[PDB]
Amino acid sequence: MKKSIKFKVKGNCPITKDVINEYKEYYNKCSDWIKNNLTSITIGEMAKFLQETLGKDVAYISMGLSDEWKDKPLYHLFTKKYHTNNADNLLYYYIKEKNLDGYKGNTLNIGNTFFRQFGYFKLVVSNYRTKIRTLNCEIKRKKIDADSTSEDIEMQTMYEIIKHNLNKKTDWDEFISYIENVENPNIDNINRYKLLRKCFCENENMIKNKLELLSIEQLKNFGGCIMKQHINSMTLIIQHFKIEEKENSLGFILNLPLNKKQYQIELWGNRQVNKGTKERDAFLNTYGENIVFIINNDELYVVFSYEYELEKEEANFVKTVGLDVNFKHAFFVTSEKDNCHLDGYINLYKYLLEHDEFTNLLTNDEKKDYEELSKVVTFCPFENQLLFARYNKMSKFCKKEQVLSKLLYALQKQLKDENRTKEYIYVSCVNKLRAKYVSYFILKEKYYEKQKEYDIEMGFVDDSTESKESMDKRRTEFPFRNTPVANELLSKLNNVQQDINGCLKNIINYIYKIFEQNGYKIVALENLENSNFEKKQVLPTIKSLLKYHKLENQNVNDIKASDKVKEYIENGYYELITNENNEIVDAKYTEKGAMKVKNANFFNLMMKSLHFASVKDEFVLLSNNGKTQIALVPSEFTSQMDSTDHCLYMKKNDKGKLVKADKKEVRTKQEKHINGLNADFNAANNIKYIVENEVWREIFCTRPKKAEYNVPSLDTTKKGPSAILHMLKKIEAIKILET
RNA sequence: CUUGUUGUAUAUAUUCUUUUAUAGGUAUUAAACAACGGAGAUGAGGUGCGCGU
DNA sequence: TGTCTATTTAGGAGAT
DNA sequence: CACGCGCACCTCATCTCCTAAATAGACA
Ligand SMILES: [Mg+2]
Ligand SMILES: [Mg+2]
Repeated sequence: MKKSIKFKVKGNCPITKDVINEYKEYYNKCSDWIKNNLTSITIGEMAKFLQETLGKDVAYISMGLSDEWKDKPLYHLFTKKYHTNNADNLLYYYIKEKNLDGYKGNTLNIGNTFFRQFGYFKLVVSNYRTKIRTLNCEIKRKKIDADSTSEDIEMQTMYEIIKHNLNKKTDWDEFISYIENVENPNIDNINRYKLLRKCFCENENMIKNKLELLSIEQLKNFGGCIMKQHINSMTLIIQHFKIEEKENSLGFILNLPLNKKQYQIELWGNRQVNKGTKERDAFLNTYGENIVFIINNDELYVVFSYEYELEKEEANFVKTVGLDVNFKHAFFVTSEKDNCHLDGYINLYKYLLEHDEFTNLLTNDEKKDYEELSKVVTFCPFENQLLFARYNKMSKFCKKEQVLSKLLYALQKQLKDENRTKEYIYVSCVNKLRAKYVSYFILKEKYYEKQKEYDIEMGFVDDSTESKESMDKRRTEFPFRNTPVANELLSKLNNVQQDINGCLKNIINYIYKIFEQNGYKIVALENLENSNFEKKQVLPTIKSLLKYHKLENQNVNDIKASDKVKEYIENGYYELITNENNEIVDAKYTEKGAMKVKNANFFNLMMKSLHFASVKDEFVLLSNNGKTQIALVPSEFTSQMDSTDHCLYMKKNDKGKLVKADKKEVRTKQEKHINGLNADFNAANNIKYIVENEVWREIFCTRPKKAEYNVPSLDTTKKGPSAILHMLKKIEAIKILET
């Protein structure tokens, strides 16, 4: 495993934005040449031209004249079946002798080998590899249906070849024992694979021809790889350069050779590589060859690489804790009843209910659902409904929000004056996360409004919707992005999100070390993605309230009998400009409707703002150097399932086939689970059982493999959700919801 | 070189910002806890805005 | 006439 | 379900790459 360390240069360095810019321009010229000649030239022409121009017996010319590559397009040099260095050398020398990139030197007279050959050309080739190695016709990895449509069979044969990187029948023979010597082989699938082999034998040449045609037709007009105009980074791979420590200092020195002589760049020190540690030696002994020069905030940074010894522990399963992430009442609800035993732990829902100011404002049924959380180990009391009372002045939670904030900010000073640093940081970041999300909402809504205003004022007039050039030219020439107004908002938003990310990382570090210090050897999360987040419904927009919905200039007494629009007219969300006699003209958002839309956007924006899906990544990153490891479980299963009987609720479909139900149906009103427990406490106790029970563990997760970097100890299985269901019925852990 | 990046001060001043207002900008003051594999490219998705349907 | 720096070339992926 | 064409923003996924020896050229 290789890690990177970034240093900051001290003083003046010859590397500036001019050198980086010419590096980027060279990259773009070489990439343009490759893009133009990607499907036009043969490797044979290149190899022959170098053979007849220079004259040598090297291997990178022989490999281009070997009847395996002569009558092949240049894009085959970027595949994985071609030697990764012969292709580099052949392409480099064909480009160099013809001087196609337009190389005229570089500003600092950096060695051409370190700047052109293993500089921008190496990046060009590496980038074109990823494109062409990931260039394939996306076909479903499904069952071939045995003797299905001949078109289906032929596509199945060809796709599975590149799916498993096959070449010929020699690849099929290794596949035979692969499914014959496996537990529970799918005999029906094995017959399909037998048919796949049978049809492969007769029409193998047809497969090659179709594969060759499709790949070229997928690069008919690619446009090439382009280095963006904001990159501000150059990469040089130098074999012989020296990094030394500064004398009686914590800094370093980088003696790279500029213009046939060795320069000296002085670097600041890193606590990451602090003196006398076991990682400063790992750095100074095993550092790599690539040097990255990057400019961030008009300051130059140098990035190195070194070999690191991974030491991630193995799973233990002696102690386990679940953890559900749901952006409803508390962010992190875990699966341990709070009994005042976790050392260093602070419970904020127990703290808040001990003060009469907060409890008095709560109704009878709110105290009953706050006491539920005050007994469960929970983190980050992010109250979305209370938080929106900072943006909405005429709200009903405006008084609860102030008391909640006052108590939390008082705890923040109490913890600081008692010198409890970890808890103080946790609470301080909780407060700041709550404060920063409203700022992000404010700025994003202002960006939306200032885009609307700009586009209404400009009044871009374009023809019928057919194409890009067919549309107005002013759009590309004067886009909202390049307007100075929007350019500043996008920096304000970047800074706000930058604070949000750090506060979230601090909270997650608090949780991880809390569970590590006490003795827990696994933290179980679920593989959450953006689909789980239940978006609130935004009111239909005015521009499409009457145009799409066919309610444009329609009778006031009866516009239509659509029930949803009926509901929206029941309240005063919408205003309608009536005509002379019972029609519509225009609609304007009323105050209640506008604030309802804002409330719908405020809850929705936090799926992307607060990294709902990527919370698991922080725990996985912390697990690399920590004692406690992390297990991931399949999503869309734990929340609904009952943690008392350990079974899945389901509803009988019209056909009578059992259908797994949805979270909303298995949840009572008041957002409580029909089991009687909290909705998040229930899911946490489910995530735990899928890791505590050996029988369940093999169903949902994947087998323990050797430790890696940023890889969970237990990962979600690749088996399909339906396949999970059938195993979940083998163990009979299944129930019928209401029949 | 009591050293890099980010986070953590409801800290002191403000003729500042409603386009960060329990926060930030501009200058001072306090340290101590944490985490830290980077660069580039390609692709997918969501969201906003205009034009029309 | 050593001595440092820059250039050329590396062949033919397999087991999992 | 909004639909299509563009101007953008962000978040997320996946891939390449992080070498080493021999040799020629540039110096005093
Ligand atoms: Mg900040
Ligand atoms: Mg700092």
